[PDB]
Amino acid sequence: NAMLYPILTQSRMLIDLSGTWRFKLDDGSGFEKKWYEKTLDDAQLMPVPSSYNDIKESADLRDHYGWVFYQRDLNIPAYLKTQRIVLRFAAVTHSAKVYVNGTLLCEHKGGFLPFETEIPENLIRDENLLTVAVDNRIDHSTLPVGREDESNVLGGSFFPYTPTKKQNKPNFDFFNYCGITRPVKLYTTPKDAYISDITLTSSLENNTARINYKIDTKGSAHTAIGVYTKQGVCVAQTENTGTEGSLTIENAVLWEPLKPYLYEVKISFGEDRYTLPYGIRSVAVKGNKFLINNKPFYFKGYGKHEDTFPAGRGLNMPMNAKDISLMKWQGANSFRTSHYPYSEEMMRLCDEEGIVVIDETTAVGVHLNFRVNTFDPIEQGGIRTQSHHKEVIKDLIARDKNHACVVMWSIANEADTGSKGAYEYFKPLFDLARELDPQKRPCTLVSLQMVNYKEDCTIKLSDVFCLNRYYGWYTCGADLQAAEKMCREELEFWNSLGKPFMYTEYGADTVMGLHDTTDSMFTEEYQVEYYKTNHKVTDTLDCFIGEQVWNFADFATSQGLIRVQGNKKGLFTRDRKPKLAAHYFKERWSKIPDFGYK
Amino acid sequence: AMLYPILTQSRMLIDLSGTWRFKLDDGSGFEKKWYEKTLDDAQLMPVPSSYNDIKESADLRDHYGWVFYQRDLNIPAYLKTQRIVLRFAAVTHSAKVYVNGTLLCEHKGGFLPFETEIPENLIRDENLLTVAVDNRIDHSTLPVGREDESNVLGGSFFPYTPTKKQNKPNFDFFNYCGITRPVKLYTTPKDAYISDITLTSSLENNTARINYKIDTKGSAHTAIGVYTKQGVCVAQTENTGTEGSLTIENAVLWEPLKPYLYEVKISFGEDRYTLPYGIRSVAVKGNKFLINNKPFYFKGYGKHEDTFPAGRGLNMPMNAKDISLMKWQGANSFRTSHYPYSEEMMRLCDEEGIVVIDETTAVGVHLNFVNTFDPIEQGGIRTQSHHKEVIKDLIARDKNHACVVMWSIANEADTGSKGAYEYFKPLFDLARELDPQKRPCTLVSLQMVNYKEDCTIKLSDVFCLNRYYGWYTCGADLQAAEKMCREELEFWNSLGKPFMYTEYGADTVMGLHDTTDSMFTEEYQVEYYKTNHKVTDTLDCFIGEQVWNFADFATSQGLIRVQGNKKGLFTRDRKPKLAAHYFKERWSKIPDFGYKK
Ligand SMILES: [Cl-]
Ligand SMILES: [Cl-]
Ligand SMILES: [Cl-]
Ligand SMILES: [Cl-]
Repeated sequence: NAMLYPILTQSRMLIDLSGTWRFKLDDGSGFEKKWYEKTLDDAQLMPVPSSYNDIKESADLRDHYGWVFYQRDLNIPAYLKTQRIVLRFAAVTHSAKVYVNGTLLCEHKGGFLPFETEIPENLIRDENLLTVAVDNRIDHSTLPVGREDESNVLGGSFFPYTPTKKQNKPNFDFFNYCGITRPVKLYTTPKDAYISDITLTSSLENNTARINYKIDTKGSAHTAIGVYTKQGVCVAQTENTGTEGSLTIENAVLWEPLKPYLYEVKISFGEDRYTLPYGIRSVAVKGNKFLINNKPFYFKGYGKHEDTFPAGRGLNMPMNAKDISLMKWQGANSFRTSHYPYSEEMMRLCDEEGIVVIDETTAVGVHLNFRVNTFDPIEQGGIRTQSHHKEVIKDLIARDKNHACVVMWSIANEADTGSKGAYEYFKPLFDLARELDPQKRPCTLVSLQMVNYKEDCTIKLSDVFCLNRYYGWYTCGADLQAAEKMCREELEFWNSLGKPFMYTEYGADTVMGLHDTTDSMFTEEYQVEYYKTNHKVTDTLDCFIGEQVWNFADFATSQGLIRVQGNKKGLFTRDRKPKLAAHYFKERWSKIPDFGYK
Repeated sequence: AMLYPILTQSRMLIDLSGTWRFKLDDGSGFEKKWYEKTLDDAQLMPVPSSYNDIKESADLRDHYGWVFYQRDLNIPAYLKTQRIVLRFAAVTHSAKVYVNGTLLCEHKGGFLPFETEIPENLIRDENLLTVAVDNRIDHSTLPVGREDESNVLGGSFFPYTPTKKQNKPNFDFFNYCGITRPVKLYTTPKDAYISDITLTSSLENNTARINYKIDTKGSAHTAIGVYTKQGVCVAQTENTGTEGSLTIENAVLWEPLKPYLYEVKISFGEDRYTLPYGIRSVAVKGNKFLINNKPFYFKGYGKHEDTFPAGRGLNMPMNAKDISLMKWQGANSFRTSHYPYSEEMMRLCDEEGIVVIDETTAVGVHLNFVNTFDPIEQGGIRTQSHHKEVIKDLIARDKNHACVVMWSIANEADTGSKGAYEYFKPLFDLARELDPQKRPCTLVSLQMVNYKEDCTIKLSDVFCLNRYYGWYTCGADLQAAEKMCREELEFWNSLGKPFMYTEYGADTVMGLHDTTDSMFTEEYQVEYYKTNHKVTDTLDCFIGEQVWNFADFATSQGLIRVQGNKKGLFTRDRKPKLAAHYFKERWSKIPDFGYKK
């Protein structure tokens, strides 16, 4: 469960295994024939990390159903066996079986969070094969959810037809990109005593900044901790200390949105050494305010995706940096990890750059009615995701708990939260997130637009109400006067509750290069008018504390009659070029402060 | 004299536009006298239209020489009781007109109207109307064609021999030719009719005095009446002869974006004619351009008559669309770059309140981009005689338009070289002599290193500059563009006279973008304009900004023309680029009057 990010230290090797791997589609016999026991025969080559779906020009590969096998040689020095040897998979989408030579080492469910396994030293021969089988299938038990008998609401035909081949049935908009999404690395620690986890929280009372620490270890040794400024000056340290304690940081500089400050927290245990960057800041909800460092924050930003061409969902470090640069150019301060945890490289970069993050689980598609009710008992056909949903919350918080940039947990996106049984499904998950987060950050779920919005169970659970609303697109299309009236009528209800609420999605599909002076859907001008109309309302509501558009950039989806080669609601194109509305938001957000707007 | 043809109680108006026969000359059309018979083995061509883009043939688009248009003309013999006139609104560039194999008239100049009576004796029971159209340009035509001069914009890295002889435009825009504007038959009474109407106005308190001169043929009595739009008579004089005056109490003035047109009704014998007319004053005083005694700020564009697929051909829906976009954007004006526009556009601008800088066909008068203005014997440009005719004909056609506030004598001539003043002084004198309203005159100044030697300084009432700081110089260095802009424009500002941009812009392909200054992107177009306005907004003699161009338009081919000229604020199908929205915002905040008071 504990998943410190692997780094190169005085006690820890870090060997990236990314590169060109062998790759073979399963044909139904890959496990029966034990393909993992030998070199893959008649295979292709595929880059790792990457989604596999768009690398070639093959629809059969893009739309593959089931398993694929990745493989590479693993020839390492025998002297590594004096250390503990760990194989870390930052993400394999969706499920994985990992073999070293003929031996199954581990299995994992969940396509967007890391997992690891020690390699038993007896298994390491002079020459080794590493094989990773990757399953892309989704159903009522996976997060994200795949449909079983439910029909395609975004990709329905006018006339029914029989598909040529069995395929996944996503219950979510974004394309089902699968493969070895994030890096695979070998790392080492000392065998006999090592650090397994580090937990840090901040206390800011009485004009004193302190870091509280909890160091989890294996074995028996002495612990030491020191806190260092950017320039390397030690500002607090203690040796031969307890597993838990606190350190006062004199002259403490707080981490602020768009003004980051990261200390370096250096820990030793026996011969083991680990350094964690850490920003000191407070988060609290009070009344209708979202307080960061006791100041009333206004979210400006986006729902994003991890989506670039041609790697799909795969880690793209140059584009992560481009994206943050574009956010700062635009005057944004924040985004949400729609609809799955993002790479650690992104999260660590957001800590370094001062970008605020709403950290969301993989729980999209928990909705069987967009007659069996979504949250009926499993034995009568209800959704089967709650058990895995708990595991995802535990794993997400364990991975991201120390990030200053994370200010809120989003428990799910667009679940059936207006139906009976939703509160019962979600109450244990909100309780779990609050129990497990050492910083006790706000929790929310992101609310689907619904006719009976007053029955949304978010009202009984969340610290901030996070709304996805499309007044002027999925309703009132090309009637922005009606959109404004409908928007005002519902958002005045949310404002009357006196709690913080915000948009986490709002937007209009826009094909770059389509134009009209006169309100016309899909044009760049309509996208601007759509947003102007919505802001006419939100700017008058004192409890509305944030605007995150759908979406930062155009991204790939499943095929159908309302998806013009993917989702076109980006302010930017897929290659990160600004539409008219991106210039509109640069002007608007330049005039809105991060603090004190409302 | 060229009154716009209208339907009246004394005048039929019969449009001959439609589908005509069309044949490329193969070098034998005059020898074999194709005009004497139905054209054989011919194509079909819409009239009015340029012919170049209607088909899919490069040999047609890039044709050199003559083409023949033809239609049947079967008219009632009872029209022979009337005077019968064939009006060609525009045939580009030169025309020979035949009825039944008799040559009736010829015309040089592709953008102004001409007409001929049809002699009664020539009209048979069945008739053929044939129009031969010449597209060739050289040192004697306006616009100018190159002869031995090099292709600057469309030059190759390595010389080559062209497959076929072709025109060598000394101008950017594509050489669209054909029967550009409508052909109509009209009638007037035979014995006595109105040939021309001239109106000037004077504002004494709230009373307008309209001075008229009605030119006629034959002996009859002349009468004039001025009516409000709703039809109330506000002044009337009978048996007035040729010249006279009359007064309108509490006259409604024509204003930019607030038009008002009276109807001036004239009778002469049995002839009847109605002219729309707006009352307004124009004067340059100090560094001010005064419309109705108020300091105007021009906001607008150089345009082209350019749409797909008609090329230069009259497109009345697009004319109305274009004016609507101008009002949407907050513009108040444009220049007819680089030729007189259709009467239909000019009359629509009167109706809609759009101010016009009316420009001649004189683009390309420049042999050194042998001196341009050397004597013709020594190889100088051979255009001055036709240039005089164009000025005469343009002012004769457009003199009564309230929307026309200034004449542009030429665009981007070689005005910094020796002999330029000697070439242009007679033309400026001519324009001032012939315009009854004595409106301001200018020439449109090419960008040049020796700008203080531009003879515009000695001739023009307003200095009209084409400047590309940040495009043709300082490209992708807008800080240097701002410094170079300020250095030159402070010189012009020091002369104390009104000056303006008539061209400034940056090629921009819709859909190309970059946050970081990059030529041809939509963002760079905006930054280019922001940089220039940083300078112009601080200069008190700078009284107007007209971008190049309203919309992308077709040009000759070459390495710097990305399928034509891309400096439009709008695409060729009139869609707004980022900079079109920039100017809508900017012009929304700048008044038409009193911006620089
Ligand atoms: Cl999505
Ligand atoms: Cl959407
Ligand atoms: Cl041009
Ligand atoms: Cl140009």
